[PDB]
Amino acid sequence: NAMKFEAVVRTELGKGASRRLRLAGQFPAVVYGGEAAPVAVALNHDDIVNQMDKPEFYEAITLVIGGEEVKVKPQDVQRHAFKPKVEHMDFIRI
Amino acid sequence: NAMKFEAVVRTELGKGASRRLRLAGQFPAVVYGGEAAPVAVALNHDDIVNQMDKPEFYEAITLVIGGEEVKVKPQDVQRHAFKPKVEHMDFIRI
Amino acid sequence: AMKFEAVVRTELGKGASRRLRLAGQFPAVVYGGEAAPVAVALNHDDIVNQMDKPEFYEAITLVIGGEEVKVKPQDVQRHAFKPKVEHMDFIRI
Amino acid sequence: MKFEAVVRTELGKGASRRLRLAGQFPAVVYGGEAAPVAVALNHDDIVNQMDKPEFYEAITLVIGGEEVKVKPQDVQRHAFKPKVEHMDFIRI
Repeated sequence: NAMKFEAVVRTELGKGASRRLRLAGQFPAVVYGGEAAPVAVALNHDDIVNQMDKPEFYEAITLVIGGEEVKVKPQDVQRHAFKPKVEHMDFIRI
Repeated sequence: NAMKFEAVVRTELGKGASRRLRLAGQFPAVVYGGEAAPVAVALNHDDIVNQMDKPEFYEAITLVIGGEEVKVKPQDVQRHAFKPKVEHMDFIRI
Repeated sequence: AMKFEAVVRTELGKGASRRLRLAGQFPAVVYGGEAAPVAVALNHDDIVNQMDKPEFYEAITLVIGGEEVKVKPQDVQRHAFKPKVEHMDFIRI
Repeated sequence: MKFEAVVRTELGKGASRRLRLAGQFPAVVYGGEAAPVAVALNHDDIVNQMDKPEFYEAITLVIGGEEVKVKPQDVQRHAFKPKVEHMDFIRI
């Protein structure tokens, strides 16, 4: 049950909602497929990321959405799942 | 040579300008210090990252700003722990 | 100005993508928000002619399925031997 | 939302203790075309607004009489205490 992650249904989706999650150690995600409508969730960033080097992570994981367990599979959609290391840097003259 | 990086002087600030650099494999930077005016520059992301493992990088590197070589020193780069980052994922129900 | 008409792609094969690029098009994908990912096709020259304006990287509108979807350019894939945009990612805002 | 930012004139242990005494925490403002500046912000004033999405959209730091539009870039909370140790703000 190590591949079992708690998912929180997102309330805010406007400006700064994603940045808010990041500073709270989270990141936004979308759960879809089937007859049920898509559900926007928030997952623990470092907890999810630490499993993304395991082959079975891309096979099947479990998201606990509001108590109910939901089996999902990550989709290869975005070109680069991992984002740039450096966003800004300061340099001092020596 | 290895610690020699091309620095393009930024002319466009404001909203969207930083994302534009990111989509071109670059990131915004500021060169300050001494008793001269600060200058906004753009650097190649991977070129810098591929040198951030070497101790010399944190001692002294050279930035080519407008054709002239400027000896600078990176500031507070090691402040935050560096980890793989994700800002979005897609999951399908199985 | 920053509003572009998008065509939903139903054929997602490698062949279909090249057939787009062969006629002023290029494949793109839209994801994020509270909706499932959507594969679309955009007019090449129309998009490219606006990628010099910094507000293109601020916020643009894609008309998908008769609906206006506010997105940001998330990724840009360019040709190795040509000045053509091969593929793009757009994230919803 | 506007927050009062005081440009720090002293650094170190004693300087930090005086900030923790005035109900303030150390913060850094960088980005744009200006040098990074170390500032001091009211702890409770900032923390009580970090539950609003507007705080992460755009806030204004009043630095030296100048209104500086910024975004909260990074945050450091205590190891087990419900308070903020340090924050980073990027200029927008």
